[PDB]
Amino acid sequence: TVRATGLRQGVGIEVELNEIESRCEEYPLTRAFCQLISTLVESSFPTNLGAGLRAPGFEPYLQFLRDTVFLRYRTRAYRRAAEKWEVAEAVLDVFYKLLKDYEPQPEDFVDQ
Amino acid sequence: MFVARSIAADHKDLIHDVSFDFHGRRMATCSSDQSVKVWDKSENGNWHCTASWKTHSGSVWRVTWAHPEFGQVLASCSFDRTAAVWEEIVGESNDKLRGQSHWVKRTTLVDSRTSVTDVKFAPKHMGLMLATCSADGVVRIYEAPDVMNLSQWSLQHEISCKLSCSCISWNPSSSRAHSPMIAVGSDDSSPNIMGKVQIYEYNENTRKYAKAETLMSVSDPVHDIAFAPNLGRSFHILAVATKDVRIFTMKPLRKELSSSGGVTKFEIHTVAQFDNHNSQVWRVSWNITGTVLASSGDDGTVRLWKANYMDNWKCIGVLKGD
Repeated sequence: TVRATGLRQGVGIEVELNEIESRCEEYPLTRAFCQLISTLVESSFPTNLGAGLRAPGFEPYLQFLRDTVFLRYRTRAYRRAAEKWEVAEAVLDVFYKLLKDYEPQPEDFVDQ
Repeated sequence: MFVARSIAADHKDLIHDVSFDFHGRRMATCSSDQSVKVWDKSENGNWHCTASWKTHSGSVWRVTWAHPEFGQVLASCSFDRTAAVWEEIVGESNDKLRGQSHWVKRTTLVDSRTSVTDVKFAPKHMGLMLATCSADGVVRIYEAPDVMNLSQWSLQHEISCKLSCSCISWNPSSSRAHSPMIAVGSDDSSPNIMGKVQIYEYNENTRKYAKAETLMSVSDPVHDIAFAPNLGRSFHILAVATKDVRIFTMKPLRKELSSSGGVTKFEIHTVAQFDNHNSQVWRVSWNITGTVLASSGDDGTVRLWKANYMDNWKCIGVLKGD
């Protein structure tokens, strides 16, 4: 969630997805991470998430799920043809939950 | 024809303030002689000194009554940097001590670093709260958590005005649509400081008073300020005593739902400015309905001001002491 200017080799789930799971053609870690996020969003949504380390909010997780998982799911190789759809279901469940409980407030339209 | 009545106050020095009780049957006076006196109105309409005591180690600047729901409570503030709270013990002191003894000092508030220039109880619907302002440029708000134990007062809020504070006024509005508000005046003589009246609003989200407004048109030293009682108006009225009498209306602008923690913005209008004292104005006080303003000044007069049905304010009476 914190990008320091100078490390070109990221450690974490985004590299494991792109280097390990993509070579195995199986995505169990990415689905289990989407399931963790889906359960955490349903039980507690923290407004001050990342306060003091970065700008507060959920945006880095949303960018990973949107740009790295969802927008790329079709371009990936899959050993099991069914797992293509298991990955799509797992990310779309998170997006549905995030939009279900969201109501537009006047504060959302002001840059804090 | 207003009849002036002299009361032999028997103060040994200048009287700085006079405060009536909620029923207008008692008055408290405070002086440079370091004393507070209480006076009771008899059935014949005469005033009698029923208590007199030394309260402070310096000039007593203001005296205020609490609302009678909290019992018979007085607060005084002083040049000695303190505010003191006093309770009247209504009981059978055996018929030999009718002179001085039924007022008990319950606490002394000592957090102020310089002269405590004004002291005001909050509106009763906020509980037993006491605001003090000091020339150190801080307003302090205390609360008595137990009305049966007036010895304990907790400092709830500290408001930095960044100007020497001279006077305070609670907004008396019981409307739940209005957050609690305090106006603070400054006697700072510096001509470079514009905005000597500051309005603070209690922000529930932050649990702090935040500066809502500054009356930039008030550049002259402020000697007294008073919010008018709000009997069903959708706007507030503030009187300001300075080189002239000023009356401001403050209409809350509807919170656009987009500022998730802002202070209320006000549409502020000067509805009256009266130079008829031709001198500094020292005190301003509203009638119980918030429709008539009284002012006093160096001209040795008390003036009465009232709006007509077209919101045009006029002087409706002048009282002069003989």
